[PDB]
Amino acid sequence: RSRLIARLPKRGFNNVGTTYEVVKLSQLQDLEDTTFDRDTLEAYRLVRRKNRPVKLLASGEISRAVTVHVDAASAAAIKAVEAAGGRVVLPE
Amino acid sequence: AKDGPRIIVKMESSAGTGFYYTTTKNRRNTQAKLELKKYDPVAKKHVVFREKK
Amino acid sequence: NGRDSNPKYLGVKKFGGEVVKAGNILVRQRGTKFKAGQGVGMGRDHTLFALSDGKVVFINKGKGARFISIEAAQ
Amino acid sequence: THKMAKRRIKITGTGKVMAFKSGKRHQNTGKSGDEIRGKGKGFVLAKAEWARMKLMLPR
RNA sequence: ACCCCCGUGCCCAUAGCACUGUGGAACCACCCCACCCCAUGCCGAACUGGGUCGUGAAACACAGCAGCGCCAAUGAUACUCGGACCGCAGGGUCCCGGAAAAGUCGGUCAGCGCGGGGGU
RNA sequence: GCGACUGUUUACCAAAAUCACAGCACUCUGCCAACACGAACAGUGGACGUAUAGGGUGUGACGCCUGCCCGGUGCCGGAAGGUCAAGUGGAGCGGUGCAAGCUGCGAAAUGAAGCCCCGGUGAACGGCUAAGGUAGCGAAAUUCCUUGUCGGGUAAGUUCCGACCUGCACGAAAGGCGUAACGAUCUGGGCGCUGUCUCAACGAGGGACUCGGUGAAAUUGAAUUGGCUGUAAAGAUGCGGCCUACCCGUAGCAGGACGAAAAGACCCCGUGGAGCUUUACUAUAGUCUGGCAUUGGGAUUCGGGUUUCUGAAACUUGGAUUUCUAACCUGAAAAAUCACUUUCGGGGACCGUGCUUGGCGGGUAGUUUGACUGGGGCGGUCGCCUCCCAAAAUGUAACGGAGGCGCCCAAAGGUCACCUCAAGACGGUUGGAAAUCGUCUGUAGAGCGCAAAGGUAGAAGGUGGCUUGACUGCGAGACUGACACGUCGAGCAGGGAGGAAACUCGGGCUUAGUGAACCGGUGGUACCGUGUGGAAGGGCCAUCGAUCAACGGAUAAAAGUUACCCCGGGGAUAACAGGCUGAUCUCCCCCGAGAGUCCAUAUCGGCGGGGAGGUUUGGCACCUC
RNA sequence: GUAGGGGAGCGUUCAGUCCGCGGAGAAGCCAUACCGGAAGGAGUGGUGGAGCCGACUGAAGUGCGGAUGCCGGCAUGAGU
RNA sequence: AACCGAACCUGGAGAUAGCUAGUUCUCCCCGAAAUGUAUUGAGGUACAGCCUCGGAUGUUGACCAUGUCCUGUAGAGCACUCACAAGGCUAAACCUUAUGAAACUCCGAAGGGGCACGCGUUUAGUCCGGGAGUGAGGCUGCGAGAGCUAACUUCCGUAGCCGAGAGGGAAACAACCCAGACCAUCAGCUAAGGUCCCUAAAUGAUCGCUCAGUGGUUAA
RNA sequence: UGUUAUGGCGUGCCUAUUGAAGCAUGAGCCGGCGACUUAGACCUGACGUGCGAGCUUAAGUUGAAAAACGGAGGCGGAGCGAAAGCGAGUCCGAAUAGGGCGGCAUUAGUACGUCGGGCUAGACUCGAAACCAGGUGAGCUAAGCAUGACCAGGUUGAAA
RNA sequence: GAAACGAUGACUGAAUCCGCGCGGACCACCGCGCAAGGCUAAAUACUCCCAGUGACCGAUAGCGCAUAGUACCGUGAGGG
RNA sequence: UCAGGGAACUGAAACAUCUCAGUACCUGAAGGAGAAGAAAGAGAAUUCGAUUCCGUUAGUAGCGGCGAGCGAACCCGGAU
Ligand SMILES: [Mg+2]
Ligand SMILES: [Mg+2]
Ligand SMILES: [Mg+2]
Ligand SMILES: [Mg+2]
Ligand SMILES: [Mg+2]
Ligand SMILES: [Mg+2]
Ligand SMILES: [Mg+2]
Ligand SMILES: [Mg+2]
Ligand SMILES: [Mg+2]
Ligand SMILES: [Mg+2]
Ligand SMILES: [Mg+2]
Ligand SMILES: [Mg+2]
Ligand SMILES: [Mg+2]
Ligand SMILES: [Mg+2]
Ligand SMILES: [Mg+2]
Ligand SMILES: [Mg+2]
Ligand SMILES: [Mg+2]
Ligand SMILES: [Mg+2]
Ligand SMILES: [Mg+2]
Ligand SMILES: [Mg+2]
Ligand SMILES: [Mg+2]
Ligand SMILES: [Mg+2]
Ligand SMILES: [Mg+2]
Ligand SMILES: [Mg+2]
Ligand SMILES: [Mg+2]
Ligand SMILES: [Mg+2]
Ligand SMILES: [Mg+2]
Ligand SMILES: [Mg+2]
Ligand SMILES: [Mg+2]
Ligand SMILES: [Mg+2]
Ligand SMILES: [Mg+2]
Ligand SMILES: [Mg+2]
Ligand SMILES: [Mg+2]
Ligand SMILES: [Mg+2]
Ligand SMILES: [Mg+2]
Ligand SMILES: [Mg+2]
Ligand SMILES: [Mg+2]
Ligand SMILES: [Mg+2]
Ligand SMILES: [Mg+2]
Ligand SMILES: [Mg+2]
Ligand SMILES: [Mg+2]
Ligand SMILES: [Mg+2]
Ligand SMILES: [Mg+2]
Ligand SMILES: [Mg+2]
Ligand SMILES: [Mg+2]
Ligand SMILES: [Mg+2]
Ligand SMILES: [Mg+2]
Ligand SMILES: [Mg+2]
Ligand SMILES: [Mg+2]
Ligand SMILES: [Mg+2]
Ligand SMILES: [Mg+2]
Ligand SMILES: [Mg+2]
Ligand SMILES: [Mg+2]
Repeated sequence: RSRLIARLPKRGFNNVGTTYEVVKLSQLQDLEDTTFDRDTLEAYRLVRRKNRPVKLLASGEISRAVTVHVDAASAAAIKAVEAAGGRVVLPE
Repeated sequence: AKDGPRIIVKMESSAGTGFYYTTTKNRRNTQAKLELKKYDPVAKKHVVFREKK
Repeated sequence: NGRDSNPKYLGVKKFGGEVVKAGNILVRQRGTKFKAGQGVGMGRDHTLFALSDGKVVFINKGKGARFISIEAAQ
Repeated sequence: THKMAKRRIKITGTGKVMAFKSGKRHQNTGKSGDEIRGKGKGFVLAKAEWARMKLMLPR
């Protein structure tokens, strides 16, 4: 700086703790065979990181009856998984 | 903006049950006793602010 | 000596027979060089601006009372 | 760079860069309006370009 | 329909002022009285409140009037876009279009609506 | 004239009036001296010295002599007080745990040397407001004007001697005025002599020249390399035009080749260097000082607590005093420094030494010390607002022409309600230019808090009523800017204000009243919080702190000097010369008022006017750093 | 058409692969009136006495008039 | 130990160098910048402008015309403000007469700008992204300031040419006049300029002018 | 082809520049040496190849007349916020005004390679004046110490 | 810095198994460990030397040297 | 290799802390290697399990005139 990066006003923070892997509705439902996801096959389902929790979020809208083991999910996602019929589970 | 030894002042605000600042140029010169006005907090507003610090 | 180098700006920002929009600035002025007609609001610094959208046309009256107005498009 | 992260030049879906309200923050106030009540956000083109060179990969 | 009056617009001096002649119980105005509504940084002068007589004086309305304002041509000019030159310089000319200000000739003392009130 | 003197000094431009010098003065130092070298409670120099000695400082033989002023700076002395660090110490405040308890910031007292405070100090820094020059000297190595005025010398004397005094800016130990002698010292004069000169001649020798032997160097774009005059980057053999000119050498000259030499040393530039300075910044060697150890005993006053007879006794703890010897230091003794049983002697809980505390510290060290700029410096100027320049959009430079701002206003804001000015003319009690009142005229000639421009009379002006929209969450859309900022803003909600009402209100007729970021202060919030639950710390909403004025702001923190100078660059930029210019300079012309007894013009030419030159001081900055 | 951006190419060394050439003479050197839009490439004669073209692909210490450039050799000044 | 305001040698070390030189094969294409703001900034840098390449868009560009709005310059004129010439009036005022103006304006062009249309011929434009360079300008004419109505002066505006532009003319000559060089030609027409001899081309034609070498250097 | 005579035309090259034949820079000449490179699991573009909503390995192991193996990990795959967190949404806030973003009508990424640039290191090549560390120097010179050597001849004529 | 923990120079100076230290001010709780005693292959770095190899050099290249730290320069370090 | 001691140019476009960098250099010890090593630990799973080395985590946490810039580790794959 004589200029324009300083003069720009921040503190903010950092943190960045737990952040989730995205598994779309449209991923499971609609396409493929219903590999019937749950706790392991998911790694071979082409959604792969670990080191993080997995979370299901609603994207695609179609009817299928499925069950899944994830670490957390979205309200509307549960709403649309049970309403096409199905189950979604959280750890105990 | 600038400040020093001078007259007037900037006080801001305070009041019953709301906790808030109007941040207003006042003056000690011609007339100063009560810095008192009416203002809107986190409440319904409708509340008197006494700006004497 | 000479000690003011800043232009302000002024002039007339939207001329006559010009398609305008709502919130546009039709003029920047010192006093009221002209006053506002229908379609036109005016800020603190004067500065006639548009209330509605339309065609901005000028009415020049009797030398020193002048007016900017907005006639409909549709 | 390690400074620009906790400051402006945040990175978006369009890889556009996020400005701030610099108007005044802490010092020199007791002056004006809703204008003040901004901490808010913004952006610009020309220094978009060499901005994210600071903080390249980690957005 | 026509006269005229009261309100109210468009036009916002070629519609303004001066001089002025007419208009009174239709409309308007003063004048009328006011403790009280309401008011006067003092006075109902102005607001405002109760109503005629009275005069049309003053104000307002209409009309004559071009002394003053106001508007103002034609011609010619000043200047100038472009084109082409002169003079060491100040400065200047030619072609070509555009073309005032002022001044003169003149032009006027307005014009166009709406609603209501009262005449023949 | 200067220094007294012999002497000494810039190896390689300065020998002196520099340095030293005997003599003088101030001051320090009592002996493991002061002082100085040094990782060092080692050693050594001071010194195998002891105040008639040693260090430091300044003057500078000898003679008369040495004045006034301590306010400031320093140095010496002082104690009644003002602040003053760690530290012994812990009322109090807050966290956590059910709890005992464990923990964070941390004070009144006790706290030294410093500094503020008082007094003295000058052959101390110093000055002629603390006082203002006592001798003595004075146009002087000091003098500007200045070749001062007179006089001496000379035919003629800006130098020189002598006076005088008007001392630009002498003066008493950074000595005053004298002084015999001294001097490869500096200055003026005279005698003598004389090639220094009028003004040069002849002679000698050693080079130069010629022949035989050996045979370099700097330099070098290449060259088939003339004169005038003109052009060209503004000094032409190399472009133009005209003149001249057969080929090639030898001896000679020094005008040109902006001739050679050294990437100018002057100047300027570089957020280049280094030496030096100091009341620039910052540290620091050194040194001062309180506490803590090394570090012990005994007496006496004193602050205090546990122990226990009705104010004494003690197991006691620190403090100042006093003193002691077993620590330690240090001397002699047959055994030079040590070591010792040692006989001893003196000092002594000190000194020293290690750790910490505060102070001083150009002794040393690292650095800082801006820009614009018709060269640099000095002067001025840096941001903001208004006019003019600005060529009828916008914009536009100048060390261009003028003038403002760093605020103010709880009402000069919000709204509602009402009000209309300056001036003139006639008449009026404090008047008789202006007050105050009344009549009459009266698009503004007034007012608008300030500068100015625009704008204003249907108000933005001038009064009152209520009031606090000088609000919170937002912002359609635009003006403007490279960015960062900056401006205008309909409409939406929460909620209020004035109005009967349509409605207006997110400060002020507008346009200046300002300041990014960083790091912190405070009130709100409850997002993060390193196993966990809290708390510390942080975040987010306010918000306070910048003549950060060099005003887009370099670090929290910074002045000078170089003639001892270095380097990197510059004809981007000064001093010389040239060039352009011609204000100034120089010179010529026009008119003809008047002088000239008469007549402007024989001469002279008011006030003005017109040119030539390119010798002047400049302007400019074009070729050459 | 200067900085500058873009395109297609010439040439040198090394490398892998292919075609070969060479004591009835390789590379290097010398001349040259041919060819190609250029970088450049041939042909022939002379020299030379061992090795080397051409094509394709890969890799570079890859192209000089300058830097008061570097190492060297040799000139000018001069038979001074 | 032959150069001492800090010796010599080796090392850090290829210090750092906003400074100065130097940067080498070919042809083909396009083609700049010396401006703005900011800068312990001023011969340096950041961003913008101006160049190139690729992509997308697809006439939005370009001139020119019509319509429409905006403007206070030139001129002009004293109606305000300051200045000012003569006379009257009983020194402001007031009237007759008469002027000056960058910071005066009752008036006010030519031109300029914005918008729309294309009614008309043209070709560029905008957006995304890669690579730049440039940020010393110079002269001339017109419009100003500064200067002395000086300068090969300076500082803005504006057109054009140098810059980075060869060819012709202007004797020579960056810029002025004419005109933009892909290559070959012992071909032709023109521009500015020329047409006696040096030298290309009428010692042309008609009516004048000047006797001075004016031509072939300026004024009262 | 070589040379020549006459005619016409013609201001070295480079740099540095507003402007160079320049009386501005550099260079005697020829030869050879001589300056934009390299490095990284780096950043971002262009082109190309391979897989493709997937794409790739690093260290290493084994084998090397040659390469295979090795999923630790890296990049697409979800954004918004200061974060807790929420999720095709999110943040601001008292729900509806906006910021960014998904659906956009919609595509595509990843590993490698060459090239364009960026950063980091000398970073185009040459050139400092200086600064710091360790050391060599008093055989020159500035001085001290110890021990030696030297000063023809003449003049003057102090104390006692 | 909210600065824990390790490490010492000065000065103080503990407990010891229902004890002790740690878990990033601190506390409780929950976990992790048992200091103030010692020794200890292997994977790791380097290249004087030796071997092999090379899209490394080939006589201004390559180490400075196709042998020389010699000639030569310096008092010396040193350079060459 | 380890330890005792420990620079500056430079970067920050000035410069003090910071950077350069515990680099250069000096010095002690030692070996063919050295150092380090058998948890009063890492760490957040009541998981791991001496040390060193490589990969990675990762320019991530975090340090910073919060400037220039500096920059870990645990897990996890490997050598042993
Ligand atoms: Mg807010
Ligand atoms: Mg013209
Ligand atoms: Mg002497
Ligand atoms: Mg000498
Ligand atoms: Mg001498
Ligand atoms: Mg002597
Ligand atoms: Mg001879
Ligand atoms: Mg020639
Ligand atoms: Mg000639
Ligand atoms: Mg001679
Ligand atoms: Mg010379
Ligand atoms: Mg130089
Ligand atoms: Mg110093
Ligand atoms: Mg304008
Ligand atoms: Mg204009
Ligand atoms: Mg900072
Ligand atoms: Mg500034
Ligand atoms: Mg700062
Ligand atoms: Mg001197
Ligand atoms: Mg010297
Ligand atoms: Mg000296
Ligand atoms: Mg010059
Ligand atoms: Mg000169
Ligand atoms: Mg000259
Ligand atoms: Mg100039
Ligand atoms: Mg070969
Ligand atoms: Mg070249
Ligand atoms: Mg040579
Ligand atoms: Mg001879
Ligand atoms: Mg000779
Ligand atoms: Mg010497
Ligand atoms: Mg170098
Ligand atoms: Mg270094
Ligand atoms: Mg072209
Ligand atoms: Mg410029
Ligand atoms: Mg610049
Ligand atoms: Mg005019
Ligand atoms: Mg210019
Ligand atoms: Mg000029
Ligand atoms: Mg140029
Ligand atoms: Mg051109
Ligand atoms: Mg010619
Ligand atoms: Mg000419
Ligand atoms: Mg020049
Ligand atoms: Mg020459
Ligand atoms: Mg030359
Ligand atoms: Mg030369
Ligand atoms: Mg000796
Ligand atoms: Mg510890
Ligand atoms: Mg050879
Ligand atoms: Mg060799
Ligand atoms: Mg430094
Ligand atoms: Mg630096």
